[PDB]
Amino acid sequence: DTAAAIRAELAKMEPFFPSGLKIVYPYDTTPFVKISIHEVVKTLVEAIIL
Amino acid sequence: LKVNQDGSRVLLRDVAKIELGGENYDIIAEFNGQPASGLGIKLATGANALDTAAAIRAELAKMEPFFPSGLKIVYPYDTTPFVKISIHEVVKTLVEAIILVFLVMYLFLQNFRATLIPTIAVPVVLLGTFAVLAAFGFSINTLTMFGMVL
Amino acid sequence: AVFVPMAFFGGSTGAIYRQFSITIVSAMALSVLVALILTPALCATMLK
Amino acid sequence: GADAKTVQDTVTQVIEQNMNGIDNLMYMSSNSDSTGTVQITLTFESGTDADIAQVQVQAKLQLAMPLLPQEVQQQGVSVEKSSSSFLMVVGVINTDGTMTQEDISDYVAANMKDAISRTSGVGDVQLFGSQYAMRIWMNPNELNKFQLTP
Amino acid sequence: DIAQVQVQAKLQLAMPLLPQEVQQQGVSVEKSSSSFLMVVGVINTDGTMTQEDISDYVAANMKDAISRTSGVGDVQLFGSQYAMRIWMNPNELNKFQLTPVDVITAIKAQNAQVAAGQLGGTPPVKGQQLNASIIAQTRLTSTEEFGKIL
Amino acid sequence: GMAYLFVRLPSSFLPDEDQGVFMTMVQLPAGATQERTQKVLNEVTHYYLTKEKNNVESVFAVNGFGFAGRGQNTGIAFVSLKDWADRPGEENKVEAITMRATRAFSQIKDAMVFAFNLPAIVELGTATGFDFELIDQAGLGHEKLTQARNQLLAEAAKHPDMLTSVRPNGLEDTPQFKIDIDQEKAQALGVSINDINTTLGAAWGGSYVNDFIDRGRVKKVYVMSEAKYRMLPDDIGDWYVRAADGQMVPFSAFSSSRWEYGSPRLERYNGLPSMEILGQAAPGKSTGEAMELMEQLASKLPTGVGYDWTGMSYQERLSGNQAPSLYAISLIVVFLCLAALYESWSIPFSVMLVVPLGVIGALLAATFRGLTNDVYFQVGLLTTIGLSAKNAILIVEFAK
Amino acid sequence: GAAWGGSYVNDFIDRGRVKKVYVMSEAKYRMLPDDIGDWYVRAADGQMVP
Ligand SMILES: CCOc1ccc2ccccc2c1C(=O)N[C@@H]1C(=O)N2[C@@H]1SC(C)(C)[C@@H]2C(=O)[O-]
Ligand SMILES: CCOc1ccc2ccccc2c1C(=O)N[C@@H]1C(=O)N2[C@@H]1SC(C)(C)[C@@H]2C(=O)[O-]
Repeated sequence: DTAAAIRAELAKMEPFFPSGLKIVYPYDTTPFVKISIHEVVKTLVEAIIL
Repeated sequence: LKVNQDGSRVLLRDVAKIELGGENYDIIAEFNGQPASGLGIKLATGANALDTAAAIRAELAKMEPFFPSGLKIVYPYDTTPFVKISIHEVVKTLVEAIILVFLVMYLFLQNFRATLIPTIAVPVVLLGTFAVLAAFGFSINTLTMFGMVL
Repeated sequence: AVFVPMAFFGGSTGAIYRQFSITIVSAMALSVLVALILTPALCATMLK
Repeated sequence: GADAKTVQDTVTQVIEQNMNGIDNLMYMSSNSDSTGTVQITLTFESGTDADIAQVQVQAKLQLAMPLLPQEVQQQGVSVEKSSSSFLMVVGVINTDGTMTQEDISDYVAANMKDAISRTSGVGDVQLFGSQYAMRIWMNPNELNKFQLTP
Repeated sequence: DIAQVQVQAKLQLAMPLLPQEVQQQGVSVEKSSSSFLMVVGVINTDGTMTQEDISDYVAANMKDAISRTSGVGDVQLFGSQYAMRIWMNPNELNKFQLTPVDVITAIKAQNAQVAAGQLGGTPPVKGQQLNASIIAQTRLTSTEEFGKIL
Repeated sequence: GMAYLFVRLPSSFLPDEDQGVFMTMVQLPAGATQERTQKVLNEVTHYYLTKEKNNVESVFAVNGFGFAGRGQNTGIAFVSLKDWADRPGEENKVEAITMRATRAFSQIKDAMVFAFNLPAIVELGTATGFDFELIDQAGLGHEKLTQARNQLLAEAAKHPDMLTSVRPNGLEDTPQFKIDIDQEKAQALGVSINDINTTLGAAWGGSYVNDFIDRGRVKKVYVMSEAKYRMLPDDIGDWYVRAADGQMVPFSAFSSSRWEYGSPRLERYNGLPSMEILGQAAPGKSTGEAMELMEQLASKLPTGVGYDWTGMSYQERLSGNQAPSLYAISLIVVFLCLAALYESWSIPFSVMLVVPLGVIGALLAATFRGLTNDVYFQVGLLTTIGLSAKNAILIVEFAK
Repeated sequence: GAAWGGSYVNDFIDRGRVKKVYVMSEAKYRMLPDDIGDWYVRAADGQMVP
């Protein structure tokens, strides 16, 4: 939720950049929690079908 | 400040006027075109409003006796009496809702005892509501007292 | 179910629709407690 | 004494870069007048405990205090709970033994002002006048007479 | 929340017995969690700039906003914010007979904002028409103006 | 008819009540003094005293402190009206009193005097009203932010459009007396730059020196100057700074006199410079429409100019987005609870269209009289759903 | 202290945002131990001293 509001401020900053300035994303914790929800609720559906 | 050659003394009053006046002359009030000051107390963001204003008169009351000749307190802009009117014209409306209901219960049913069971029913529920709002967190606001009438 | 979900408040209007139900909602369950207890009793004990 | 853009980057901006690491925050506004008075308003989420929220804001101002003018340090720096609006506004006048709109303002600030702001959790008190102070009025012509400066 | 306050309400008492260099520098009491999560890189592709021009823009636009938002513990800038940097040549100092002490005095005199008063002051004479704020010394802006310090 | 008496019925938050107390503020133009604003504060006090004896008990004027901020131009009088019993009619009520008061201050006056209601509530929640703010995101100055704000206010007033009302919060822009002290001229004659800065600073602006004692209580000591030696620009040269060579030196020797243009109120939003724009919604449009038709004007402005909505308003309103969600779940659970005690797929629907029976009548009394869909009316609807379900459940319970 | 380690002097303004001013020295006059003697401190008798 803290990392979601890191993109809140960052998003309003993007349009007022000079020529060339671009954002890039190394070391990120965000997508690991999206995989922990999509491979557990998917396992939830695989437990019901079986 | 100085001691000029011939033994003459330059004092601070000799070079400058010295009067005991205010630290800030940017603002000056006038109660009905009369020289006055004041104390504009503002709330503390979550305070109890009228309970804070009751203790404003607590300190003020002990200050009154030790005033000089002429000094007297006056009360403009006041929030206190508006809450006293919101209690006296809602609990008065509470009594007007019971008396009017008493006439409706008597017209349909001529029994005096029949116009008495509902008369004791609703006051008991009104008091029980005060006990729930006290146990949870709420107070006797302008809103929750309007909820008693509705 | 009409009052309590209306009292799920959002924003600076926090204690407006909130206190607008829970206040009167306690009065509903105290009047159902006054209609399941008490009113049954007073009617049987003393009427005609 | 400082003008608008003097206080805008010597007091105001210094605090703004050091107004970080605070739990709960929607936005931050600011003002800077030509009279020499700055006032920031760090608004929090709805009903965020004003007790702990006040501490975090004034435990950060402290780190930026050493990089301000020495004039502003000795002056009144204050972090108080706000509620834009007054409630009790107690006027003070004289009838019999007449005094000015300055003698009255000193007595209010030297007897009943310190007691009122401390009692029953008051946010912030605004004195409508000024407390007394040893005021001096340096004449520039008399300074040149004995060869002196402020 | 409360644990952070007690630690920084004790550091404050020991602050006066530290070097004056450390007081004006960044003293900070922040909540820690040894490990990063979001590490937003910033580069250039088209209009190329250095690894210093980019670090200034990050610290002068998006750093103050990030640390304040949604309760961040502490932000670590991977670079540095810009600053009027000077590189004293020791051979050129000896040419005109000077020291680093005389250079520091020249910047703490010309590069400094002063709080002047105002025409038609706080206690004016009855009948003044105008009232404006006086401006005196202004803090230097560009690299050219620092080069012309006498 | 239930739908038609709802959309056309306007949306408020809370009715502005008679609180036995109101107030009015003052604002003088660029570079006014304490004496000029006192003339305006007297004429306002006379309208409430001699021309309104029956309705006003007292007044509490103030010279140089409005609710905008501070300065010698501003002001505020705090009216305390007489009790409710002695004020019988609607003429002697806050609405009518502040109506003809504002007319009197716009007719026989040459300044900006007004008079507003005592809303209760807070400063927010005006209903059909917004609060915009114009941010400088890039590295522009104050002079560049001023031109961007004048293009935003002008564009709103030049192509309306179920029109509008837009004015700034307080950036009237007044002159400032700059004094350029030439550094090389000063050191030649032998005067320290330190001594000159506290000669100008202490004399005109004042200076905190030391704490003394007066009648027991510790107070402050201030040093400044007699009023007559610091009014006009010509009194700068009267001050003589001392040099190292034991002789006086006038201020006119090294200094240089010239006027400029600054601002008496520099506002900043979130670490960057900014300027508040206080505009409201139209008489036709209402909030959601007005804000999105101010957003595309902000995008048409020059480079390095963004925006952000500051700053009471809002996050999610009441008759807007919230109400649909509140009434939505209210139907979902009402249907479920008319089944735990009934058991069917017909009984719940009978109670679920007694809703529009009580609602058509509620919207009839509010739309006919001069009331509106605010807080007190909105919850009056849900009481009607509890009394329409109650009565209809008696019709369904005994009949089944 | 100011030459080798640097020194915080005063705050200035750059493009709106208030930043810091630092005074130190060109890199080549503070690398090795032999560059200590290049710095000349001023005495009260108006002459330099290594
Ligand atoms: C589930 C029953 O949640 C309730 C019920 C009654 C309440 C009566 C009073 C105050 C809260 C509540 C809450 C409650 O916990 N909700 C909230 C909570 O957290 N807060 C609110 S109100 C608030 C603005 C004071 C504060 C905040 O946002 O910081
Ligand atoms: C109080 C609402 O003042 C309003 C409100 C809305 C308006 C819509 C259109 C045209 C004018 C106004 C004014 C208007 O004419 N006011 C003028 C002004 O200047 N100020 C005012 S209000 C103020 C106190 C914020 C400020 C100040 O004195 O610093």
